[PDB]
Amino acid sequence: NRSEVRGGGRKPWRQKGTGRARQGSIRSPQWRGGGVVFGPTPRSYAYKLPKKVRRLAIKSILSSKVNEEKLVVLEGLTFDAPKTKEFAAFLKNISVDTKALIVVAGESENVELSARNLQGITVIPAESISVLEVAKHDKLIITKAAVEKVEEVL
Amino acid sequence: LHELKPSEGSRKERNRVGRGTGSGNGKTSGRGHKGQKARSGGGVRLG
Amino acid sequence: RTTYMAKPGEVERKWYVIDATGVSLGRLSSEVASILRGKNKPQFTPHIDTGDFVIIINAGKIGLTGKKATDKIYYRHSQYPGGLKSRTAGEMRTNNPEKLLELSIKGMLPKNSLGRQLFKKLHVYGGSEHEHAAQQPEVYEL
Amino acid sequence: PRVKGGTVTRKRRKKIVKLAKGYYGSKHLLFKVANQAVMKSYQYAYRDRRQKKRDFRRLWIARINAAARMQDLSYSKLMHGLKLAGIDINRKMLADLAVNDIASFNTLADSAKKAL
Amino acid sequence: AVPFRRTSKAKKRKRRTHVKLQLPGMNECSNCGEYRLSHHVCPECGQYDGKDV
Amino acid sequence: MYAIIETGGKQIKVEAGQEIYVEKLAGEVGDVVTFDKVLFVGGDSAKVGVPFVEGATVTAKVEKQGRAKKLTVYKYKPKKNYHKKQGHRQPYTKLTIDAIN
Amino acid sequence: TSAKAVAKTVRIAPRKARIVIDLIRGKQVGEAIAILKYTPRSASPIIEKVLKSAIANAEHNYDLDINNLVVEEAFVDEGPTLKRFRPRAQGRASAINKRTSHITVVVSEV
RNA sequence: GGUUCGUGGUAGGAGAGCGUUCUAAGGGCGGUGAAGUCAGACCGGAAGGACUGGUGGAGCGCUUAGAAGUGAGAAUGCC
RNA sequence: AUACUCGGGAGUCAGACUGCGAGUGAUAAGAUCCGUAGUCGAAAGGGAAACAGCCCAGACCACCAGUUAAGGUCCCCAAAUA
RNA sequence: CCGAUAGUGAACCAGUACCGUGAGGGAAAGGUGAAAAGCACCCCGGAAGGGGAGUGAAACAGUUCCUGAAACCGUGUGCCUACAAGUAGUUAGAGCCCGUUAAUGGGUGAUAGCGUGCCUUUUGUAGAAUGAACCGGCGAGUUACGAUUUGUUGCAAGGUUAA
Ligand SMILES: [Mg+2]
Ligand SMILES: [Mg+2]
Ligand SMILES: [Mg+2]
Ligand SMILES: [Mg+2]
Ligand SMILES: [Mg+2]
Ligand SMILES: [Mg+2]
Ligand SMILES: [Mg+2]
Ligand SMILES: [Mg+2]
Ligand SMILES: [Mg+2]
Ligand SMILES: [Mg+2]
Ligand SMILES: [Mg+2]
Ligand SMILES: [Mg+2]
Ligand SMILES: [Mg+2]
Ligand SMILES: [Mg+2]
Ligand SMILES: [Mg+2]
Ligand SMILES: [Mg+2]
Ligand SMILES: [Mg+2]
Ligand SMILES: [Mg+2]
Ligand SMILES: [Mg+2]
Ligand SMILES: [Mg+2]
Ligand SMILES: [Mg+2]
Ligand SMILES: [Mg+2]
Ligand SMILES: [Mg+2]
Ligand SMILES: [Mg+2]
Ligand SMILES: [Mg+2]
Ligand SMILES: [Mg+2]
Ligand SMILES: [Mg+2]
Ligand SMILES: [Mg+2]
Ligand SMILES: [Mg+2]
Ligand SMILES: [Mg+2]
Ligand SMILES: [Mg+2]
Ligand SMILES: [Mg+2]
Ligand SMILES: [Mg+2]
Ligand SMILES: [Mg+2]
Ligand SMILES: [Mg+2]
Ligand SMILES: [Zn+2]
Repeated sequence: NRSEVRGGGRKPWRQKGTGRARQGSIRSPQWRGGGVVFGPTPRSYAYKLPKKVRRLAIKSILSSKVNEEKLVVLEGLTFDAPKTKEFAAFLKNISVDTKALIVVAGESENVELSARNLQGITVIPAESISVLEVAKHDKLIITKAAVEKVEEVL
Repeated sequence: LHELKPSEGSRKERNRVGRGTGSGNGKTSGRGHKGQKARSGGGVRLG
Repeated sequence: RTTYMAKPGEVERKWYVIDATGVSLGRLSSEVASILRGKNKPQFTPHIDTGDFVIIINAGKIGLTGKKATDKIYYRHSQYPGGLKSRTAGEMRTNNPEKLLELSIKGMLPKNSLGRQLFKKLHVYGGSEHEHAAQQPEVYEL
Repeated sequence: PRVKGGTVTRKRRKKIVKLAKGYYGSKHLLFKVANQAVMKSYQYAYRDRRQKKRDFRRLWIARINAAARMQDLSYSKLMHGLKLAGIDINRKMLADLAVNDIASFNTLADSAKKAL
Repeated sequence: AVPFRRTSKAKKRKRRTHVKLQLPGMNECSNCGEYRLSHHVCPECGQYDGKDV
Repeated sequence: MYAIIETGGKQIKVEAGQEIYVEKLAGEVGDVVTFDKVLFVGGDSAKVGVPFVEGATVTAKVEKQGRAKKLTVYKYKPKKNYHKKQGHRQPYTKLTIDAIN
Repeated sequence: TSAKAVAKTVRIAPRKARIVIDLIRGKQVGEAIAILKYTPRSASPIIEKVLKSAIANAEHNYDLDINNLVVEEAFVDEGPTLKRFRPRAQGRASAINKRTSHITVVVSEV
């Protein structure tokens, strides 16, 4: 703003007599290199709806996935070693061929690593399931153990 | 996410004054003509 | 749309000869203005000139009612300071009757370029003799 | 995010200058005088769509007057005659007959005289 | 003292109708075979067209 | 032989084979339109209307149902910050006259 | 068929070049060169070199007949202006435009 | 869907919208030519929007939502 | 065919002329100050030559249709040389 | 978040140049091409600058060289213009010239009617009141935290968490 711009201090020329428009600073907003009048200021955009509405939202988005038949409930899902070829083959066996959120409980470190380099695929714990993550992905592949953990919370 | 529809009437477009006479809030921007109340930071204290 | 509009040289313009003898200066003038303008023709078009040519003869015998002969003054200003000259309608009917009728009729014509063309179609003579016999003028009654 | 004033301004002003095509000197070149000229042209055109209707009725009436006086009626008598006769032919149609089919106009002028 | 209104392009161009040069008064010499001003010496030949120098 | 008919609050002079523009009539492009209101019939037997010539009709076929060339209606009041711009396209029916009766 | 020469950014004011170029427009090159030789103006020598360049182009590049050439087109376009200042009375400086010209001459058969 | 009564307007209240930059998500266009730019007699009730051709030479629409440095002819405005 | 009540948002607190009724003034002022009605303000159109405030009358858009208002109809200039 | 008038005063030898006795004030200024392949050679010219030839996808990319709007300056010409009184148009309209996003089309405009810019400020302004030479860019109700009211949604005699 006109206060924060370098210089500006002095009145550029006397108030009366010169035949020029009266001016107060060379950094007044109508001047070429001058201060900005309002414009962006650093601020947070974050806000939370009440807890009950946030729980209803996750319940409703998950119910939508069942209705639309986008939710696939897997018995196990694990990998002996981190292998992306194996995870890609798995997705063809389930017949995904879209974006998909994978939700898993048992530590399964190899599942995160194996899916890391696939572009439409996101693997999350189950504690970490959010409305925006479910909305961002078409299919929702969930392990039985993860379903237990999601129902335990909701 | 490509078909989001916020509840009808929950959101309204804010009014922008001083953006031309067609809007009805051009020029004097709803303040009328002159006096203390037409000025930037103008207006007497509450009571 | 469809309303007829006369074209230049479409409407046959005729030559009329009118005896001024004993007719009020106005009354003669107002009728002649209408003939010049072409108001008597159904082809009348306001922007074209469909009117006739008019010869006025015996303009010296033109009527001036009341005391107009002595009291109706015609003014001219040269545009020089105090350059206002005056003539009585009477003196002008004696010496320059062609001028008297031209002034009278000029005042009753449209005040524009076409109005100035209409004035060119008016021929005024003090006496009974014109020299436009070639144009085969037809007598016109008021 | 910043919105720079790019293109919308030029596009809007150029349309107004194109509407001032044919105007004298600066009036077909410069936005400020072109914009005045275009506003004023639109105002005249609005006024003249009404005046046009008055002007054409005056033309028709003058022509009907000329053709009626050739039948020894004034316009005021003929129109009264046609009203009494019950003839509903409008001034634009009468003026058209008086120029294009004078024989037909004379027939109506007879119907007028009869009603008087 | 000062212009009350700016001068239009048309008016400026009308004023300049008479601001122009005339063609020089010249003609071809016989001895030279090239153009020269009348009543001047022709440099191409190197003297006055008529009177030899 | 020409007739004067009343159409769309106006009078028009029609001959056979003539193409006229009138105010919008009900009619598809095929449809035949009969004008019952005939003020005058011309041509070697001037039949005059008091006001409509009884049993006289003009028949026409609808050639086009269109909208005239775009007009921009713009009003303003100087010094009052009042402007009003409105587009206008007047509907019309382009008929070809078949026969005068 | 035609041959052009241009002198770009010649340090002469366009108005001063144009008042001369207007004499040679439409003339046969022989007469044109004479007119320039006997027009005592600063622009005459400059326009002569452009015209003689155009004639050389017509003879060397396009193999046209020099005795048969006419000045088809001649015009002066504004070049970039040099901005200068003259000191005036009371400390004020007044602008001086040292204007430049692009001088184009086109020659053609007939 | 009809019927009836309405539809001049400054300050000013109310409503519905156009267009600009950015984000998301869907879905597209583009070296067989993107944006910009120039031209035109096209389309919409307005803000405005297309189409075709030239120039240009690599990026850009559209849909639905979201967020704003979001629209200039005037400030003896600044460059 | 509106009133009233309760909420949200205003703008306005320089008025002008005309007619009528008063004061002030000189029974002056396009003066001044009230009352009362209208128009302008914020009202385009027609008339009054031109002419915010007078006479007539209220513009949603289009029409080369019609009927009227004030005011007009010898010519400019539409309509009676009624 | 900005994208070269923005973003730092400063994208570039900037606290430089420049101004000031001094403290101090304080700019402007980005873009050849993928690659220099940066135009051998010929021609006019003292040179500059051109025209060829060549390079290149392109040179109307030619060492400040992507794009290249407007003002402004010119050349050419279809229509008009030397008896006319002009807020420059608009409505009517011949004539002449064209031929489109094919439309009751385009350009020009003899002649006729009507017609006192825009803005601000005013009871009232064409105003002999104010502001603007023109074009371009830039240039003015914002955000934070509270209050209040309307709309929406969740839950409801409960509702809601803050750090
Ligand atoms: Mg400071
Ligand atoms: Mg000054
Ligand atoms: Mg200050
Ligand atoms: Mg700077
Ligand atoms: Mg800045
Ligand atoms: Mg709004
Ligand atoms: Mg308002
Ligand atoms: Mg304004
Ligand atoms: Mg103000
Ligand atoms: Mg006040
Ligand atoms: Mg106030
Ligand atoms: Mg000194
Ligand atoms: Mg309204
Ligand atoms: Mg109304
Ligand atoms: Mg509002
Ligand atoms: Mg962009
Ligand atoms: Mg560009
Ligand atoms: Mg802004
Ligand atoms: Mg400006
Ligand atoms: Mg008073
Ligand atoms: Mg009173
Ligand atoms: Mg007011
Ligand atoms: Mg009024
Ligand atoms: Mg009047
Ligand atoms: Mg006013
Ligand atoms: Mg009427
Ligand atoms: Mg009547
Ligand atoms: Mg009359
Ligand atoms: Mg900078
Ligand atoms: Mg740039
Ligand atoms: Mg350069
Ligand atoms: Mg002439
Ligand atoms: Mg004369
Ligand atoms: Mg000024
Ligand atoms: Mg609130
Ligand atoms: Zn010699």
